[PDB]
Amino acid sequence: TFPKFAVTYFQKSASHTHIQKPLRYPLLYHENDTDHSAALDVWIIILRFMGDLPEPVVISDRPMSNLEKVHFIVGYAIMRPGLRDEIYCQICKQLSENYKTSSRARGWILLSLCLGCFPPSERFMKYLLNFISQGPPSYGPFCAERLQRTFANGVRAEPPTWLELQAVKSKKHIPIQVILATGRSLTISVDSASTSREICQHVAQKQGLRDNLGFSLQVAVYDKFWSLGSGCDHLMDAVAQCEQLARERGESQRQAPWRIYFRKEFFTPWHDSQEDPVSTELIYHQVLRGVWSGEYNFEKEEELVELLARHCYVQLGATVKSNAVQELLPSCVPSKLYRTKSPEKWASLVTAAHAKAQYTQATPLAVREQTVEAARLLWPLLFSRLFEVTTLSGPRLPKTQLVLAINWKGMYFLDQKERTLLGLSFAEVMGLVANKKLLLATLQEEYEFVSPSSVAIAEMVALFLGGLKERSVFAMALQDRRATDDITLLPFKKGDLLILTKKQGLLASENWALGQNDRTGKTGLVPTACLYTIPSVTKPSTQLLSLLA
Amino acid sequence: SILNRPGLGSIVF
Repeated sequence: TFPKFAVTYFQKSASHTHIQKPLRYPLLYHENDTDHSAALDVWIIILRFMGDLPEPVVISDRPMSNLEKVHFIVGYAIMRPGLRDEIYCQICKQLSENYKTSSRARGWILLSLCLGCFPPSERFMKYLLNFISQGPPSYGPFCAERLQRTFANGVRAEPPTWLELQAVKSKKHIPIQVILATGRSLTISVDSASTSREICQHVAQKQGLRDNLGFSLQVAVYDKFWSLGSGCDHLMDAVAQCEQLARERGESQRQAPWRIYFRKEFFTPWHDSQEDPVSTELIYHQVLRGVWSGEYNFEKEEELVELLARHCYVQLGATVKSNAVQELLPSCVPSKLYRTKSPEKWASLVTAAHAKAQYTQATPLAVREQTVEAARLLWPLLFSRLFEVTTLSGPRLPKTQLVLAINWKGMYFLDQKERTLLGLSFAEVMGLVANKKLLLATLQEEYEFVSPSSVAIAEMVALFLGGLKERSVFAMALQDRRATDDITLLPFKKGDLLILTKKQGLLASENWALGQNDRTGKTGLVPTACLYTIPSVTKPSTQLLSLLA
Repeated sequence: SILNRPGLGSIVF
């Protein structure tokens, strides 16, 4: 059927078969220039890589490594979307009736990688599937499955990593060690199209993590790191970033001293520590390590004392023996602080707060949940997802290159020097839309931003708003209802604070809810059509209700 | 700071 596609679409009367010559014109029609020229150069590298062209000796008379060659082909195919079809035919021509035993194998490797990193256009898809269908029984199903995967999970944003080239010769699946905050590391099977959403799902099913919202996948190399989220990014395309960093640093592409952590980035505005035990355990560890390192850094001593005391209850209980306490404190407190004063004053203060608060003498889970809740309150900014955003038009946010950190407390705009310029509660967020621009409207000021992640950052806020909205038991009245002889109805004025009395704002399927009026104190029936639910989980202050009018 | 997480290195955008 690829014969029929060539007969119909091949522009220069090009051979449907193998050629050992350059190409004077591209196989398909390209109205755009550059695409036209790129098609021919790509072709030159495909051939030089399959051995069908001699590689030069120390335009393209220039040499390159076969790795550099692959990167060239796949690279053009990603950056320029049209060539994606042309290139496939280019590797089909050379793989149809290729009688050199090695050239065939190299071509099919090139389909392994290219079918790893991008899709065909809609028009050409089925034909490619048929040509793969009559493949060698070795790579035949391999490439079909790689194409199904890639077609599902999107276009890779990077050319194949060295690790993938290995996987292609192996025709296998890739093992990857993911470090949990416990220090134990779960090894996961991964292919080219693997996504941090998928990987996090696998970690969940592995350690049984039911409350997964906010667990992200971080990647660390060479005293630098970034996040893959639980979102739709491809970790192979992070590993490629790391490789192209290591080659920049001079080490080998296969040197690869990178690592993947499974870490808690988010805290949801509805976060309940007592909901999941597993989450509480991983994020307990993550917290304590963070205190050891100085990531999570205390502003007041009593808080640190209380954390250490809790930790002792978790590891010790109501037994106070300074042989155990003076043993734990050096390991928990960071070096910088533990050196600041004597272990006698340290064990004495930890045991002091221990005796004071623990008078109940509480499951260890309870104390761990307590310290998780403590963390969530103390460090809203360190538990935020960070984005880079550049302001275009707004007042009160003068900066034009900024860092937006979204977290459970709200949106926070950050100075390049880390001072917070503008805070926003989600109750104050009147809309956030992506166009690569972003339109943020608050209750008072409207802004416009250009950030690359804008879609994502408009999505996350949406996820947080809807979340709150479904849990919101608070509402404001829109129109009035004057009281009647009917005492079933609830009186209210415009802008009243209606509390909706164990109606989660989720239940809007019904058109009636009952509640009480915060001003009146009267309690009665309200039409759900007169309610505007406020996305807060605590009673909204007068300050917030004056703005909402 | 926020951008520098001790033990993981520096972020990137």
